[PDB]
Amino acid sequence: VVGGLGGYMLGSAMSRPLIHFGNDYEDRYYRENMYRYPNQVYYRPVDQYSNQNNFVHDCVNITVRQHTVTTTTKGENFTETDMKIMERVVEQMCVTQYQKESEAYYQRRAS
Repeated sequence: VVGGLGGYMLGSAMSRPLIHFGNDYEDRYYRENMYRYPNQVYYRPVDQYSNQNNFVHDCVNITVRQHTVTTTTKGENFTETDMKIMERVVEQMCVTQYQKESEAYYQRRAS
């Protein structure tokens, strides 16, 4: 069911990053469910031009599409809290591999 995301790179394991969900509702809501998180994340390979403030849609959107479109077919439309927490949490995991694997290319590399 690919052809247009078909080429997105993905991380090798990274899950349940656990944010400061300093809420009642938008905290417990995810906390009771939090086991079902995706194994990994998608990203485009890092090659110059470090951005997050705009290169968040072009790395989180895709990674959230690949989780919501698999649920929407099941008779769901990801209500705004489920979606908020998704783009919010898929942000800090999809940034973490940007902000931890780039310096690795410069100084580590091949792991």
